Amino acid sequence: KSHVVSYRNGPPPHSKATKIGALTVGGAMWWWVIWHLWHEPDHITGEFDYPNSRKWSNT
Amino acid sequence: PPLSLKLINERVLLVLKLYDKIDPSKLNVESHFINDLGLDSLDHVEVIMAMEDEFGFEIPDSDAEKLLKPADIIKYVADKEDVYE
Amino acid sequence: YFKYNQNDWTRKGGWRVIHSRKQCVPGDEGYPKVSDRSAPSDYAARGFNESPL
Amino acid sequence: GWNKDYKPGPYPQTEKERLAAAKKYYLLPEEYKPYADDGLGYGDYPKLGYGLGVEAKDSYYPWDYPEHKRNQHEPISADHDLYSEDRWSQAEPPRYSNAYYFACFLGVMSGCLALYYWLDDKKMYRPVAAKQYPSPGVKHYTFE
Amino acid sequence: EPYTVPHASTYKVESVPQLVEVKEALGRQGLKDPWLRNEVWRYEPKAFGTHRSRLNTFLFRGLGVGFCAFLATVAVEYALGIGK
Amino acid sequence: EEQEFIKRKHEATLKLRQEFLKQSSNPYRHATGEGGTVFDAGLARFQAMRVSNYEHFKPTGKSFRTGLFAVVLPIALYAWALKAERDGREEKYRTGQVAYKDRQFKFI
Amino acid sequence: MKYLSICSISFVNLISMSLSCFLLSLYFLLNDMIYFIEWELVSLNSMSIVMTFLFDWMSLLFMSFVLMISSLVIFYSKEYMMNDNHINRFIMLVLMFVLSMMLLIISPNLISILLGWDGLGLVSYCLVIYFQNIKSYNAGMLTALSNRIGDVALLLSIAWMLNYGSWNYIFYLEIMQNEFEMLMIGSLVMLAAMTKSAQIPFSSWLPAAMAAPTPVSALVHSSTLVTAGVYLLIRFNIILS
Amino acid sequence: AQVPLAIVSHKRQVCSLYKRALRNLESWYDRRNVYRYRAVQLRARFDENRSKDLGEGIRLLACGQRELFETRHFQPRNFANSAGGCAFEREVIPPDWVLDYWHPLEKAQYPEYFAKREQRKKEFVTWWEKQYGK
Amino acid sequence: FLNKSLFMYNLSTFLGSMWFMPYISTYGMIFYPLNYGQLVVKSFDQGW
Amino acid sequence: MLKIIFFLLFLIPFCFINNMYWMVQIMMFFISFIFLLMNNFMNYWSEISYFLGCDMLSYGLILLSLWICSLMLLASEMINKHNNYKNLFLLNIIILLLLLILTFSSMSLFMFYLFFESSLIPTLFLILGWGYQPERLQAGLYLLFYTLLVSLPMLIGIFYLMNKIGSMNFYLMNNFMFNYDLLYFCLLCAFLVKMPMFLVHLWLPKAHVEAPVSGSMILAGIMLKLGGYGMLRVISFLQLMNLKYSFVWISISLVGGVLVSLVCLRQTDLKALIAYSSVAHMGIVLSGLLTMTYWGLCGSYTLMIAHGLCSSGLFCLANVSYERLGSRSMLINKGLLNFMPSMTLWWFLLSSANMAAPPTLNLLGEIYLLNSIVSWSWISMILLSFLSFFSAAYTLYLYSFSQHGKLFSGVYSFSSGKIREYLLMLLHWLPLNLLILKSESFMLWL
Amino acid sequence: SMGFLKLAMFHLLTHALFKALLFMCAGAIIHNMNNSQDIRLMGGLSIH
Amino acid sequence: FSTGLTVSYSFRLVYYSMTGDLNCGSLNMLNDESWIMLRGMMGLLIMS
Amino acid sequence: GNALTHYMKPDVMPGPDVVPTFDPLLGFKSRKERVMIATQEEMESAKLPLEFRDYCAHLAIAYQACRSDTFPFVYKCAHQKHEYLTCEYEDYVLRMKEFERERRLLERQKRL
Amino acid sequence: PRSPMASFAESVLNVIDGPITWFRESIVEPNQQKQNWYHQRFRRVPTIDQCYTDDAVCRFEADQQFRRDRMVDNEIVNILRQRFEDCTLYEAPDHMVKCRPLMDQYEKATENWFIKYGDLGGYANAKTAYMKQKHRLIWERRHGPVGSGMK
Amino acid sequence: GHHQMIIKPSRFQWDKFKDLLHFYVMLGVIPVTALVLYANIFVGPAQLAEIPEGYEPKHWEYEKHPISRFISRYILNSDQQNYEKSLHYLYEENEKA
Repeated sequence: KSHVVSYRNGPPPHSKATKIGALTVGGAMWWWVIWHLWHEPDHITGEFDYPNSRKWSNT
Repeated sequence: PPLSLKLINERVLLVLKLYDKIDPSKLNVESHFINDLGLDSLDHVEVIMAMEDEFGFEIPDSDAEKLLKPADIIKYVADKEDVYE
Repeated sequence: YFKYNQNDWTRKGGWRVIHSRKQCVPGDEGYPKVSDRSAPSDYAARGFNESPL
Repeated sequence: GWNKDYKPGPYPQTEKERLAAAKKYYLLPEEYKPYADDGLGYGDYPKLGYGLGVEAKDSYYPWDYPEHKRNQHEPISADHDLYSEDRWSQAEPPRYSNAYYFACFLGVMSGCLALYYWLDDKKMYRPVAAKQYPSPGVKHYTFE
Repeated sequence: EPYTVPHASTYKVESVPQLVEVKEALGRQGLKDPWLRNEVWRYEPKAFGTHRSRLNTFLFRGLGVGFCAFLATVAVEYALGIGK
Repeated sequence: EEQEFIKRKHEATLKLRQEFLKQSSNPYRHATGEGGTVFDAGLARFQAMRVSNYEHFKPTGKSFRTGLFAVVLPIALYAWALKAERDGREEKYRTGQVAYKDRQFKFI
Repeated sequence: MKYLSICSISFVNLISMSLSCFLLSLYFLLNDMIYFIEWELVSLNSMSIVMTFLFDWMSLLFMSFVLMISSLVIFYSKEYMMNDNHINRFIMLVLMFVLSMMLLIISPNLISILLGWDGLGLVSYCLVIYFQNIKSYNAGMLTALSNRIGDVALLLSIAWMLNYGSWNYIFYLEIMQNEFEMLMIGSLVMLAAMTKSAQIPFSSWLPAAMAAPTPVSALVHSSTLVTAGVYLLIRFNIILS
Repeated sequence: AQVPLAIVSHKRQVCSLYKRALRNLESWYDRRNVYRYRAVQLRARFDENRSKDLGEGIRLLACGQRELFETRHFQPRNFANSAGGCAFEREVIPPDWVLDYWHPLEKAQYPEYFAKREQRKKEFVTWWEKQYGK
Repeated sequence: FLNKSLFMYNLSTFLGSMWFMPYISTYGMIFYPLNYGQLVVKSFDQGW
Repeated sequence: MLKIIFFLLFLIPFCFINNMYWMVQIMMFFISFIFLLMNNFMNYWSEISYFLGCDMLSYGLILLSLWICSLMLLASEMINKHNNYKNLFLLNIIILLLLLILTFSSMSLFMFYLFFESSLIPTLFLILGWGYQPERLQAGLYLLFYTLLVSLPMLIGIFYLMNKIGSMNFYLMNNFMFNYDLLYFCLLCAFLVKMPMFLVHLWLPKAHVEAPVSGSMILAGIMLKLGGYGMLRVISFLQLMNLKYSFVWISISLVGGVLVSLVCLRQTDLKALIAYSSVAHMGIVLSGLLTMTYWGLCGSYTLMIAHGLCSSGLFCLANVSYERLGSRSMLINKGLLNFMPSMTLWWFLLSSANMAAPPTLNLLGEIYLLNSIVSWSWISMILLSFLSFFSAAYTLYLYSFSQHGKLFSGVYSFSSGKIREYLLMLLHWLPLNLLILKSESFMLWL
Repeated sequence: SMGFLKLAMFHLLTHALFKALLFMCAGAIIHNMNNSQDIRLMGGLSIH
Repeated sequence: FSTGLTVSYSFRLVYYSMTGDLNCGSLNMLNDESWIMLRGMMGLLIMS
Repeated sequence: GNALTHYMKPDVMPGPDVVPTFDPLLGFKSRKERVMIATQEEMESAKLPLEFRDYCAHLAIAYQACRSDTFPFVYKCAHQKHEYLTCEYEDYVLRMKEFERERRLLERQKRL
Repeated sequence: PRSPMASFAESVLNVIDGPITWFRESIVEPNQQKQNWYHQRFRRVPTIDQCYTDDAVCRFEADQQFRRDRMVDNEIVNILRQRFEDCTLYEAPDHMVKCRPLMDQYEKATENWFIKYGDLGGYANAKTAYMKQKHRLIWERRHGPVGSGMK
Repeated sequence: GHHQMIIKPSRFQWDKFKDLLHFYVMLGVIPVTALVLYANIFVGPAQLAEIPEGYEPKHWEYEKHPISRFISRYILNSDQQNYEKSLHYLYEENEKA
């Protein structure tokens, strides 16, 4: 099935390259998330202010 | 990976040494449940139930009654998994 | 086969084709473009508006 | 033999025929129980099975033909299909009764449906004005 | 040989992570637990660490790289000429 | 436990288990390679009853009511509904109520 | 399929095809074109039975993503089926899904849809019944019958769609909205979309999408029967709203 | 080989009841720390009434069975690689005579296997002759 | 602690069984047509 | 058409000459190829020989008859294995072939009826001379006497038509119209038995079950279609009387359709499933036909043709099992995917065509017929939906249970798939895909 | 049902993409367990 | 209401199978190296 | 500022998508008229769908030029989007102000 | 060529059009013989009205004329449909621009086509069609416009 | 590599079947492909046009394509042939009746 099958133990400590693969996979997600966040943080907010019906004086 | 007959033996031995309510020293590998282990009416199926969880399959309800020894358990696991060889 | 043997007004039961017109863009040749399908004869031409007789 | 050779006999009407038929089908004298033979019956054919389901039968028993959980010579039920695991049958008693399953479904459906239509009568919205369209003769007034 | 098995001398029901506590919260009932020795290799230190630590490991796997690479990109858009 | 009902079945019914094995493992008729299957009474019984039960059918109240409500009333009611609706629709048509504009299925 | 893994064989042509489709989708978007190529079969009583393929940015993009995911799914299967018999059987079935999906998506005519629709069901049963465990029997057989109910609704819908002189729906919806016939033509289309889209009370078979190999589960949920079901509806906007 | 009788003793009707109960704990409680607690709490419930009259045992089944049936997890922990599993019985293999009907060129890929296959076949014939003296 | 599943066993069972649709679409509709067919052949196809 | 007729007569001697099973086979396919080449017809009668014509309606029917009649010899070879009077078999087939050609080309009603009912004999030879079940006797009694008991009475209607008309060419009847209310039933019902109708389906399952691969293929492949072909030619002048009394026939067909499909679900025999299935499809054909609308009729012609093809192929499948595992039962036959997986492909395909999966000339039918019926009466839809639904339902069951479950324990070694059967299955299906390209010849005949 | 096609198709493909990826994730996990498919059986896989 | 549920059962699964205790047997059947089962995932992952 | 009060006073709350009904009152807002920029002929060739073929279309065709110009990287075409949605946003302000204007003009005569 | 990919799509359009049009000019024009194929002109026939009570050949001639005329008028409905089809495809906003001005031709065509041929079903020959017109003329004269019931 | 056999039925007959199919079909296709390529490229399509008032096409004039030209003139009886066929035959039958 799989070439690594331990017994009553954690995973057989795998190579750094595979560790590097995972960390970068999560890192790319984060990089882009903050990338968008700073580039357009206003989007989560309504892009336009919300004026008030009462505040609108009767001309 | 395949399964090794000696390791099946040591593994049932490991859980048996692990099981408290059995005679702690785990007397002769062929310890009958009602003789020296003293395993009661209900203690017997507690043995089978742990063996189940350990070996990844249910034992049949009556066929547990066929299992009357740790030698039987190895013998039942062996018949399942082609361990004779 | 789509350039020379389309399903025209002569042969029928082949792949008859039909399309919509491109999207103009401000600054384009003939930007304010007029409808080309002048008359209903234009619709369903199938090569018959270009008949030999 | 052929089918006409194997055709089941008429319903047994005295105890000796019951003994014979049970042997004809390899059944024990009490195991054999012919259908009611009331006007749409097979007659001497035994009435077996008809339980909750075939898969209710033993999972691990030594079966000659596991396919249908069947040993060798044994009278196949007249309704083997309609009770086979591939057809209407289960392994364990149901939790509730038929009305429960249908009621729990449909009662909820009717109520939620009707309560929706009541609320469609009051369809909320954002208080905004009607969408303006340029057109001949239309002269909406700018706030100016 | 596929793998290896220890002797089970190591498997002590005295596993520290609140298996003794449930032993106590049983002790008020005071019945027993004969199989509990199995859960020793189960909840063992440095196998999986703390659940909160595991969540830290998971929910934040590359945030540091993300922020660093983020700051580099910030410097690029600041000095490369994009400006604001 | 009936005092050995399970047992009494047990003796004979476990004999033919071995004969099934003998048949299945039979090197000789498997060597003939002509196909076919070890005979099975339940199968033979089942086919014969499946093909023939009219000789058992007694035309009584049960069977009559069963068949009547099985197809007959279905056939009669459905046919009557079809004829009735068509009679109405065609009646409108031959009266000319609906002109050659409203009507549907102009092309079958 | 004699010297190289079938996974390689299909994978490469799949990635090649859909990138071409993707780029053509852009062309359609920058020009906003809609082609409606048509090849007629027969015509009686003034009706024209026609195999039609409509090409628009929507369909092209849709089949594009469907088919990169197809390529990546089969590549994953290259290992998940590492030790299985009938791998080749499994893979050609996957292609039949993809081909049947192409036709169903592009179909702008009710008849062309019907080709792909039961075609999806036709292979849907195959790759659900792939294993030989009784659950797969039950699971696939339920799904196939659920889908068949949908196909029947389309098949009935053909009957009333005859009224408006063709089966090219996207050119009659607007002009004849309110009519009773178009009303119910949407109704039958509505029902068929429910069945493939596993809408309640028909949401009883997507749970039975689980007996198939998780590659199949991926390509049955990613963009498959259910998605094509709603994709029939997006093609039919007018009457629904 | 022996196929067992179906007779059952009240001990078994009560112990296999304990077995199903342990299962029903699993399907309703998962965390092994939580489990062993409640499983041993279950044991006390099977221990406080250890030895009672037969009649009370019958009423004890009259309650015990209902508890399982009325408290059965709607999704029992059906076992992975056993009967009823989520992927068990995935494929089947046909009887060996299918290998017997390979085309001679098809036979020509594993001669060593087929040679030994031929030998074992005759030795099986001897074995079956023994099986009941033919 | 208290397991809310057992707190609302019936509702959870309903909620957990997908509103009992699988029973509806499997047990609640196949019993009759199959009996209907065998009923019918015993009445007309082969009887009356 | 005398070209074909004389070809068949000069093929007859080969039956006597020894070892001509395969030479005859190639010739029958070759003449089918020749008859393919001869194709220019319109609605009018064409190729008017002494009394033989040909037309859209007759041209395709003849091609199917020549097609299927050649495929017999591929299907049946156990006759050669057994040396079970191969000469009588070949002679019986050719005699049947000639009768079909003359039936479908008889421009006179009486000539048509004459060959139509002359075919009673050679088919009966085919079942009886090579049957297997002991039921073969009573089955032959059912087949022959259900037919003759109504097929004879139209003989009066034919002569009555002569007296009031003066001839029996088809165009001549069309000019007139009769409404005496017995002429209608006497002709209609007489054809309905051979159609067959659900209420007189009774014989047909028996005939198929206890008949060889060949006879069953003939029975379901032409005989039912031949009844329908007569209907198409004859209802031209039964219109008014038909209109008054038509709801009964359409009702029983549609009602019987869902019923017989439920019989299929509960049935437990490969030939029984297909036999009942073939009755179901011919139920819908009878419905669209009796609608008499253009869509119904032009579609009926198509569905008869496609149904004949699919029914044949499914019978070859049933023969395959019957010839390996030696038992027709659902129970014995199972899991064949493990023993003939490349064959199970063909099992699926032929099943597919029978449930109207495209590209399939069958499917092309139901669009036409369903449009006709729906237009004729909206009420039909409530049963049309279920009719098709259960149609596909049993076909699913047939395909799955036969090919899917775990194998049967007691099964004695049987040879594997072979070129004859493989080529046989392609030949029945592949034309069933071919025709859609040029349905216009198989789609337009009115 | 409201009648907004663009968001439907936009979300349709979006829905399609990552869920396929999730199906891939599950497939990786399921094989890497002994052919079992229960969330209860699984636990911390991040370390592995 | 369903949107909260989407996050709900999502995180519900997250804790059980993936940050909770490893409700497994004795065999540690877990592997991670397999590149193909990843590399097929990666392209979609990037696009997602 | 919600919609539930409609069910209590189905009169007082104007309703959805409602046209003005007191615009003759010019003593308040709405004394000037609309303004048309993008001619319907150019709009026709613009292929702008009718659902949007409204007063905010001049910028719409402007954007189409932006996107048809530098299509491969639409992200560059940002400011054209920024302005267009703003021009729409101002229309939305008018939409609200129309709603409350007809609300105002309703209220001053309600009890009278 | 403002847009980049459109300035590239043209490049593949030059790629695709290149060899084909070269092939057309290279291995067709130097290898084509000139031949002509015309189009039928079937003479009119004495229709059913003209022919006698029992003139089977004449009646057969009339029906064939009726069938061919049916097949054409059968068609003219289709072409008008195809024509309307193009218009609805013309432009996304352009539906009401020319739907009614163009469709109504198709509408009239259908109703006229129905009146002449519709409601007869298959097997319908010139006789049943012709007399149906006679019946309709009688109805129009007696009971007034069809679509009013009777008086 | 570490191959552990699998019980599999024979694939030979099925594989041979495909091979015969591919073989014979290409056999028939090749001359067919040659013939169609020849006519269309050596001759190609006759062009539609008007009637020369003094002319009268023979029935083979009315098909555009050459392979149709060959088929219709040589192999299929003219429509006008199969027209008079009926007119003759219906004349006798009406008279006889």
